[PDB]
Amino acid sequence: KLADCSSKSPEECEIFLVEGDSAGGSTKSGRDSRTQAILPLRGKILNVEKARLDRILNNNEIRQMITAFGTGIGGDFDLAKARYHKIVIMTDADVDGAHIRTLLLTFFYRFMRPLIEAGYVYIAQPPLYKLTQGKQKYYVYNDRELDKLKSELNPTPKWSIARYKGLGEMNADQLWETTMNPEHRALLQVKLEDAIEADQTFEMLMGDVVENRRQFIEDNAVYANLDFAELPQSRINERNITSEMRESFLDYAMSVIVARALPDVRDGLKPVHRRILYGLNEQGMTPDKSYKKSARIVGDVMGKYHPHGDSSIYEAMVRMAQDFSYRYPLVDGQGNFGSMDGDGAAAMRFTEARMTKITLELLRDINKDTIDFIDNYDGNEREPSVLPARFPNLLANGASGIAVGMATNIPPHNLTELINGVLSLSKNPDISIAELMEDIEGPDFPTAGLILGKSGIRRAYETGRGSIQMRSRAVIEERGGGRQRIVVTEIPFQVNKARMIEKIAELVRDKKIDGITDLRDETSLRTGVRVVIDVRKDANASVILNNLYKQTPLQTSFGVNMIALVNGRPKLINLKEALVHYLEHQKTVVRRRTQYNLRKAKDRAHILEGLRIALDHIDEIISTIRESDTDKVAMESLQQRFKLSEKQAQAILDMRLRRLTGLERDKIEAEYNELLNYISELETILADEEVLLQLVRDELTEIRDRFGDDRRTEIQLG
Amino acid sequence: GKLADCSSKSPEECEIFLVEGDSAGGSTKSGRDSRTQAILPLRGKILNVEKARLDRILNNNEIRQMITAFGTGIGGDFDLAKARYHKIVIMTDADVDGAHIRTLLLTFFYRFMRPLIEAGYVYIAQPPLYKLTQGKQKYYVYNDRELDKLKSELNPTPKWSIARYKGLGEMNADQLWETTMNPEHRALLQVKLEDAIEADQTFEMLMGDVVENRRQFIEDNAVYANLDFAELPQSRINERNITSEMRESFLDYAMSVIVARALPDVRDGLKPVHRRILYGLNEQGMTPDKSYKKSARIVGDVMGKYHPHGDSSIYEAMVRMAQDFSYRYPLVDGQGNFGSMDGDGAAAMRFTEARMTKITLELLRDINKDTIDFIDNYDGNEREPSVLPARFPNLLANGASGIAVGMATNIPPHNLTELINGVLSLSKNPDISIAELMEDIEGPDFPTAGLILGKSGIRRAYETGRGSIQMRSRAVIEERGGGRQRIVVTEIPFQVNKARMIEKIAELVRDKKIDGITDLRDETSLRTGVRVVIDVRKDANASVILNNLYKQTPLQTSFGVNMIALVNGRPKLINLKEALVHYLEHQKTVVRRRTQYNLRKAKDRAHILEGLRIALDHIDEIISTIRESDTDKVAMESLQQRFKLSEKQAQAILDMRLRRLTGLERDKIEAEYNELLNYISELETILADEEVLLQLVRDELTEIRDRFGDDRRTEIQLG
DNA sequence: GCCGTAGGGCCCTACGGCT
DNA sequence: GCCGTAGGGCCCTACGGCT
Ligand SMILES: COc1ccc2ncc(C#N)c(CCN3CCC(NCc4cc5c(cn4)OCS5)CC3)c2c1
Repeated sequence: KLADCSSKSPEECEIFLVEGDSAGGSTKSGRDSRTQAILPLRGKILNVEKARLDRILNNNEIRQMITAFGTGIGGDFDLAKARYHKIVIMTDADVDGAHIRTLLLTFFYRFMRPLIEAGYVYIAQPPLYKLTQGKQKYYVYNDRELDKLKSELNPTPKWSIARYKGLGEMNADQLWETTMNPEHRALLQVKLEDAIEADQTFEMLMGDVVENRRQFIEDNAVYANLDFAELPQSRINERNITSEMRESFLDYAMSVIVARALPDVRDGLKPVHRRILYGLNEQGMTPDKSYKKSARIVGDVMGKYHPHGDSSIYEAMVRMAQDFSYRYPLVDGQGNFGSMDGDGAAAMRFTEARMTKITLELLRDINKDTIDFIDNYDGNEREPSVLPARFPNLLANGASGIAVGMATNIPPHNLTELINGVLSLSKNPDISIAELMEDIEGPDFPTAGLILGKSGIRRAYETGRGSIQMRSRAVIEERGGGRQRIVVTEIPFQVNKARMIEKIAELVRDKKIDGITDLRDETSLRTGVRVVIDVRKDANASVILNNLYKQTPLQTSFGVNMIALVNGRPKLINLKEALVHYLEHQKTVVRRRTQYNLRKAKDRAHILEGLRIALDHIDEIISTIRESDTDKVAMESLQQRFKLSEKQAQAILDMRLRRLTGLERDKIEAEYNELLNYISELETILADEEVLLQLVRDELTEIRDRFGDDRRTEIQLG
Repeated sequence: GKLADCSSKSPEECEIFLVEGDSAGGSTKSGRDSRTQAILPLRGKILNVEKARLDRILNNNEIRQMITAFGTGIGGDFDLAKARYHKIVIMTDADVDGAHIRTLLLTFFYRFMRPLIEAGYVYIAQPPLYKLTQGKQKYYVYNDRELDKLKSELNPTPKWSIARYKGLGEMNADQLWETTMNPEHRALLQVKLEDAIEADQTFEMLMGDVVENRRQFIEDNAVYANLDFAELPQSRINERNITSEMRESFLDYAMSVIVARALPDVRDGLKPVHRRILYGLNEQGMTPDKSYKKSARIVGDVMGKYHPHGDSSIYEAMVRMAQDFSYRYPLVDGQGNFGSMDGDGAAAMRFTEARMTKITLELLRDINKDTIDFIDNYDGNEREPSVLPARFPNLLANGASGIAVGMATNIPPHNLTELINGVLSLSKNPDISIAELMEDIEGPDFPTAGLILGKSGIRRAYETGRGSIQMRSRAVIEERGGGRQRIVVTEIPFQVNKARMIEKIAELVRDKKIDGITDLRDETSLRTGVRVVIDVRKDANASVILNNLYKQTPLQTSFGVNMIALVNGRPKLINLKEALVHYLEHQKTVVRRRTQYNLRKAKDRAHILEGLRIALDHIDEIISTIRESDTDKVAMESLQQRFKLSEKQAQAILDMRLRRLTGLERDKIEAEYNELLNYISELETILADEEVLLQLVRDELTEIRDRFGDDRRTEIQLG
């Protein structure tokens, strides 16, 4: 797969390790054929710190680098017989590019150690944006720097900001004239200072020990601050190996945390999800209108909101639509959206999809100045930092995904429960954990099934950590003539039916369990979930069954770990703080959704007041306009001689003729007097903290009766 | 393996489906009665076992797979008692490629599996390809023809809710178990065999290697209209002659391939895929002034609206259109790694962005003033265009090079100032001859430039539609000292892999089948043009080796012309003159109806302003007349009876804003009122005189020749 | 191992006309 | 065994908490 140059002189010869063949495209085009070589890798590479001796060598890419440098490794190294005297590390400039760097560097160190020291290893720096302002072009290398500048350029003659998710996305000359041309390039030399301090740093971030890694996050983080970026960064183009690993790994881990794996506490959506649901609402794809194809929403959410490859956007939009994964689906689906047998939905190309009615409630009131918008990834479009979520989607559905130094897992809850539960907290602020558990009995799943005890549920709700045991629903039925058989008709959340059956059949071939004649899956669309275990003559099933809960996954544990995002930060929280934050949302939403309904009833009546005057001094107005000539001077004639403002003169001249009927004069005073009542219901909702929190209560009772459904998981007490 | 079997292991009750791929082979696992119904996904088209050498099929992956699941053996060792299903259902997606797939399956079945068909084992399920809905009524339908019939057989006062079904993935497992797999409702067809020699006659004919025989076939059972062609009675039994399934399925497919996939219309020189991309670029305001948009965004847009087939071919075609070494005049704009001469494709949709070239606007010029014809799309939710206003001879400009069924096209790109000069010559003299046109149109003009040998090949091409041209890489010979020399290649023959080309060269040298050479270096780079180097062994002869290479490699390669296109709906082989007249004809009409449109809307705007003239001059009496009108219906039937104003007049009067009762805005009217009565004039003239119009068309093709007119690249060595 | 967002990229196959 | 539209699809990797 390697692409080499013409030369065979190690001194001047070099090599750019790139992400892929896609990015390594622009690379082979803008290079100098005589002296620069390219090596296409594949995505993230094996973090050699964690994996073993035999498996580190069987890695195909690690061998293509070994061969290419032609040195061997460990103690059979030989820096004498090296093909290139410059190993450049050119990874895409976005965050994931840096996590690559760190792996490559990791590898370089533990095997090709003497190479970093002799200064042969290097780091390339390709841009990640290109702001334009006339003849002015700027090159910013990460989201943080773009914040700064996007606010330093007072002038504002309009910008056209680019952005370069890959290397494949640059013209093959932008990538010579910013990254490869040995007369402009800011190539950074990898130098080794303090070998004892490297070995701690590697162990910290590439080492198995998860804790020290997390510590290291809360130690070095920086959340909402623009005051960062400071400063000098010495005008020399070398970099300390530690000074960089330390940085680039964190620039990564922070990103994976604030906007990737974990949910906001209000809406409860990781960013990919929140974007999809918005991108649906935008393009109009609502529940009343036809299904729209899936590569039309996935290609449209990519190019408008969310800069990452499809097999992430789609496989995510999918779950949101499944009834076995989302307790309350947010996406209605047409097509093969996959099964509980581990098989996955049919490709983007086939399936169609829209909103569910319940996802309109997340977006209710979103265009009405409630939540805040941040510019998308390229300054062309306007997107949401969070949605008005008029239900606690965080709990209601609950998410779970792996980050760095921390992971999360939150079970889904019944909504009538969650709402009866929040209504009680707005009544009583001082509420106790145990009291809330009268309304909110605990996890309600999609899959149904059973939970064995509040001993592990109570633990979770109180702290945020607790093991919950899950047992499937199973009947011991008989079929006459002497024999019994088992029937499972509900299963544990997140369990591969067909993978389980295998681990059951496995223990039978291997005689690790006795009394089973045959195994069978009889599940099908009309008989719901149904797995049948044929059991031997009489030998008591109750013991094999109570053996099946033990050995296999007919019984497993939800390891809870409630870690959401509160005010931009990864805070581990409990049942109560989840509701206090989510209700603070509703309180704030419904608040601004009144300051908005207010300033509009205000200017509309500001309008109407000029409308009523032009009616009863009518023929005075007409000969006032007709005498006038231009539109610049027709504003003047009515602002002076009738005492009317500007937004009251324009909306008078802009008015049509059909309004001059004798019926609309008496329809205005009655629409105007529908306003003075409507404004009276606003100003005494702002000066009254209580009538508004009352109103929130009113809307959420509505949300509960319209959508709120029955329990699925039965809790077996004791 | 790869096979999801069923519970019961008793053949005579157990059936296995064969679906196209895992995607729709899971809309099935989720529909099935896992007790008796077994699924085996394939993986798209499986090989055509007639066009195949025996030892190959015994090494194909999805054939060894079916043999196992049946469990019967093949040919001479085929045993029928050993079968594990007594119903092998062919169940492939509803579309036209599931048609093709179906013929390749039966063809295999018939070749080695004959005994299996012959005892009523092989069946054929019928999955819907549509689902129109008029309130209560849910009708299904299984091809595009059957749908046109039904869209003219309904009193459309319900308004349709048509839904398509690209595959089985697009189907919820219930509405597929129902319609297609339920022993209660389902309508499987049993595969019977009649005259064995009349079967064997359709297999070596349809799925054979006799290209002529198969085209003839097409030309005979054609149908293109198709008006309202035959029905009845489809014998109310669920049987089906094999020798008939080959004929309609294969034909009904080669039909779709030919008229709407792999062959270019003549009026705009575009396959349907292309037309679809460029239209969709036009729909999103993705013109050359606004920014580049991510590839996924367009391709995902074009696919859900216009072209229901894979991204992989929508993209790769969108790429060919944007790269300067294939499209002589690129119609798309490249921002990214959009490939190289070396045979290396672009970067997945998520990387690259794009928009229209300026030249593409000419194609899509006037597409909105009613000039070309607007059809429905594949799901009847929206409008798409049948063909573009193509304001330049795109077919010949850029050409095309696609493979249909039974036939194949190949047209080379031409220089554009040549083409319009050639078209202008035709407009002045309907009878102008081939030779006379070849004084403007010297020959093919490539993006790789280079040379051609003679016109005796060019000339056969243009006068019939067939002919063979020879293509010469632009070589040159130079010295590097002292005494020794070397050969430099600045341009290469349109459409060869400059890397495999070099590779080939190297091969003849590593195995000693050509003498003279010593070193071979590729030295092309972005900044310094194309350039490939050969080192001469001193004293040896350079002209001899350069000639030797032309023969023994793709240094000298040949483009055989085959000018086949879609004329008036059908595959016609055409010459240079025909290609121009039809295109000119198109250009004549496109203009004629633009003019018509402008005029209708010029009179519609004129009757408006006319009632706005009774309105302003008579401004006063209307005040008194509206201040008395109460309702809205009474304020209309007033100014109709008192000022002879139509309904669109008393209307566009109640529609009026008071800000126009100002002083200067009584002249804005008359000033452009007269300008309009005079503008109406300019158009009726164009419409009444055939030549006045035709002259206008001339000056518009001229306008365009000066803007996008550019030098020739390919040179024409005389011989 | 396995979950869920994210990096990354390769093979079969049909079809016609040509060395 | 290649030109270009079309059918179809599977695999390596990181990251953290738990059997
Ligand atoms: C599917 O099974 C295999 C087997 C081997 C492979 N080897 C190399 C590669 C690659 N690259 C793929 C990728 C194939 N897939 C990757 C995902 C692509 N995604 C489709 C898609 C659709 C749209 C889109 C982007 N991608 O934007 C708007 S609509 C389709 C090709 C393979 C896939």
